[PDB]
Amino acid sequence: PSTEDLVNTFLEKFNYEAEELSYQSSLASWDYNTNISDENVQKMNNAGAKWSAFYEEQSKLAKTYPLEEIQDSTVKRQLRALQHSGSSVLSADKNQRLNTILNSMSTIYSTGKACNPSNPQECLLLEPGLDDIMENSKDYNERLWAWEGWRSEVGKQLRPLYEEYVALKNEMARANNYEDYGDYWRGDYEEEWENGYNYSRNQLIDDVEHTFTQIMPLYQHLHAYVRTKLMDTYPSYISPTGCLPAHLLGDMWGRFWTNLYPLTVPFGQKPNIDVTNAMVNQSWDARRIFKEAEKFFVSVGLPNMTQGFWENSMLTEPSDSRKVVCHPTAWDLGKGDFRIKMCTKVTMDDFLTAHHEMGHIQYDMAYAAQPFLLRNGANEGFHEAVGEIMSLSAATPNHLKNIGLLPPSFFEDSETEINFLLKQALTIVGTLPFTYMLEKWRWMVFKGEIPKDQWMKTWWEMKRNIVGVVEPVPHDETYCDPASLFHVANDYSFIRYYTRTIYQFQFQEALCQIAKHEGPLHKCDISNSSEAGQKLLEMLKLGKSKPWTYALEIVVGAKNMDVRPLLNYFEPLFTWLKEQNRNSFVGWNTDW
Amino acid sequence: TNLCPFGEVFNATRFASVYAWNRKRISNCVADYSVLYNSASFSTFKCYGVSPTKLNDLCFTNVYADSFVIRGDEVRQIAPGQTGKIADYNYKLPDDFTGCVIAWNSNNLDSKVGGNYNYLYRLFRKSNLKPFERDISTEIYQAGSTPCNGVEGFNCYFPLQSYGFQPTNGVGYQPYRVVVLSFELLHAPATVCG
Ligand SMILES: *[C@@H]1O[C@H](CO)[C@@H](O[C@@H]2O[C@H](CO)[C@@H](O[C@@H]3O[C@H](CO)[C@@H](O)[C@H](O)[C@@H]3O)[C@H](O)[C@H]2NC(C)=O)[C@H](O)[C@H]1NC(C)=O
Ligand SMILES: *[C@@H]1O[C@H](CO)[C@@H](O[C@@H]2O[C@H](CO)[C@@H](O)[C@H](O)[C@H]2NC(C)=O)[C@H](O)[C@H]1NC(C)=O
Ligand SMILES: *[C@@H]1O[C@H](CO)[C@@H](O)[C@H](O)[C@H]1NC(C)=O
Ligand SMILES: *[C@@H]1O[C@H](CO)[C@@H](O)[C@H](O)[C@H]1NC(C)=O
Repeated sequence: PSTEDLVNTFLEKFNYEAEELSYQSSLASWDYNTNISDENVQKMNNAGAKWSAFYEEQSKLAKTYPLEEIQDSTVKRQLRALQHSGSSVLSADKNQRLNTILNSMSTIYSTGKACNPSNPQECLLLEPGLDDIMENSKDYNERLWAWEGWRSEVGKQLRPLYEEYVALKNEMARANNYEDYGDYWRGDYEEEWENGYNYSRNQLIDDVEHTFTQIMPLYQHLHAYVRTKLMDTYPSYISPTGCLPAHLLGDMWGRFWTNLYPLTVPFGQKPNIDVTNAMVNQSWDARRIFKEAEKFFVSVGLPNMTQGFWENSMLTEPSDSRKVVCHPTAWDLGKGDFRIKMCTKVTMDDFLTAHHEMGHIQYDMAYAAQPFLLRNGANEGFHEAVGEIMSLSAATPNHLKNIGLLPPSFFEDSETEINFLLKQALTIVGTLPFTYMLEKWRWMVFKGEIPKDQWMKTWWEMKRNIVGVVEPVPHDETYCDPASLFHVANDYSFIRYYTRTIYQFQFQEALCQIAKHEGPLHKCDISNSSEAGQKLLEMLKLGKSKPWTYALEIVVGAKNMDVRPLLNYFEPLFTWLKEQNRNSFVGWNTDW
Repeated sequence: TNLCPFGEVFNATRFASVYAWNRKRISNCVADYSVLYNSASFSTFKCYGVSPTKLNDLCFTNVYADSFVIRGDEVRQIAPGQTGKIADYNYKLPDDFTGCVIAWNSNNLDSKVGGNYNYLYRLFRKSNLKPFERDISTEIYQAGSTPCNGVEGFNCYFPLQSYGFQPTNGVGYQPYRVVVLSFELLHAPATVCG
């Protein structure tokens, strides 16, 4: 029969066995996360190995079928996906080499512990303490010490490892018909088989940059505001017309300026809506939080949770009965078993988080009808974006009043709105430039444009030119500060956050525009807008079956990324910043 | 006339996989249907080619009771006109069916932790089944020209795949037991009445 018929047979097997294997793996891991026992660990490893082996062999077998001779794109896409072994192409010696190097880098990141420049008894680990320091301390000396410790001891070690990692990784990419490891990552956004919908890989570079330009003015003015207030706290080191020292950005890497709110809080007296105390007074519980979330999604039109969700999900710390990982996680075990793991606590934060994670669950509940290979978000950023829009629609004072966590006649004052928008802007608008900077550096490095001799040099150059941040101390090429970020030492992609952020606001604007909402996008609640839920579902059900551009077009009405939604969401804050910066300087001298 | 104890047909130690749909001949006895709906606890009770209870006290020809366990999502497949996997290569009702289809969730019994992989279903077949056909074969489904020599390989897959039933699964992938009641009708003599 036609090669296409044979393919359909092959895929229809893979799915009918892969799905079961993935469920076995998922359930065993649930055991090792909901319970933490050496046994469970070993059981998890056995199941993971079987899933691995399956995908490995099935990938090789799929390669024997030729995509070119496949015509239906759906079938073509499933097959394509399965035809991406990667490591396999490299000699198993090299496969072990890269595995060992990645494991060594991961172990350095985890085991890494920096000691005081003085006290030999103050050797503290990266996450347990150093993070806290760099996130809630106000000492130039202390923060500088922690910063240098991490990028010296932990970084210098990783430098040679990353130097070989780039070689082996690019080799893998080239052996998988990719110009560099960068193109391999950028192909995650690649899609084809339509009129124009088709996206190419380098067009991602083009689009990220043409959007970053439109966001640059905002980041400049936010930079000026932050620079001024920080100057008023560290006046001995912050130039009024230069970049900012990295160790003052609120986190070890300067990726989130959220911890700078007490140092950059507009007003400062006015309070921020914190329904936490109100929930505690209304004797709310974990269930009640998730039940309110369910009600929300019911209002917009989506279904309610599976009985299995409530029956098997772990929503509260397992008393002391068990030892468990607490990081909030949504779960698609396949086979209709949808679950959520969260050590939920009665705080506004966990409430919004539950909305986000249940949104993930709903996405998964909306593309189950699709085949296994097509059962995933449209791109790598669609999932996170939908979760975010749920939280962003729950934070609005309106929904807070509705569920009854906020007084019925509460009214927002411009001072409070600006406080909230500024916090949002730090966390969102601040990471955006840093994200672009990191991923562009890695793309060019893999491409080979940056030689190792100028490998850290360009890095800080780029920081200054883009992020507007400067090295507190000169770092020669012995250092390797880029790898100091988990997502880097651990081979993860970092552009997803840039895309997630751009998308989520496009989505939200469309959804509101459909709810006929009027006014600031920051004050929008899709609740009870059946039309909004319908548009969202008409995208979510698609999974990755249809081009990511097509899903977007079905919901936002465009075939590519646009920043005008984001700029509209933050426009009030933008103008307030402009006026507050009239008497200061907006920009940063690259060389300083 | 003695009551047809569907008990043996409905309540049972074990049910057969769909690829081996079991058939029992109801005959030489009497059997109501109101009582069956009275038995209740039936997720799906759809009788085709007959009035709802116009047969309650009526007579028909050889009544055949077919029993199998399938997924909830596949319950729709058990009806005239369907075009799913279960219908094409495991059990297929005719376009002019004149009987009954009953189904109830069996998650409490036919599922166990670790997975009750006993129940099976035919994934591939060289051609669609015929009305009330059966196929208990265990032969490699040769997909392409190259022979399979009874060994699994490229374009050479096995045609009976297992069912993973676990209590943690969702309703769609949960075990539902099914009993179809075949009610051929004609001028031929009768033994089943009500
Ligand atoms: C979407 O609709 C729901 C349901 O109306 C809104 O939640 C709030 O629900 C209560 C009723 O469950 C509404 O008011 C109360 O109704 C009861 C029942 O008659 C009555 O005893 C009270 O005097 C009061 O009228 C409440 O107004 C409603 N909140 C609203 C409409 O803002 C939910 O808020 C709606 N979504 C949005 C975004 O408003
Ligand atoms: C968490 O792990 C422990 C230890 O692995 C589990 O304890 C089980 O206890 C039962 C009854 O005494 C034994 O029959 C099992 O052999 C034990 N574990 C296993 C993996 O077989 C415990 O059940 C696990 N889960 C919970 C929720 O406590
Ligand atoms: C779940 O949604 C269905 C369909 O809208 C509805 O009939 C049902 O009442 C909901 N669940 C609860 C507990 O109300
Ligand atoms: C046996 O099955 C019949 C089917 O209708 C039911 O009515 C009856 O109660 C069952 N008997 C049991 C479970 O003892």
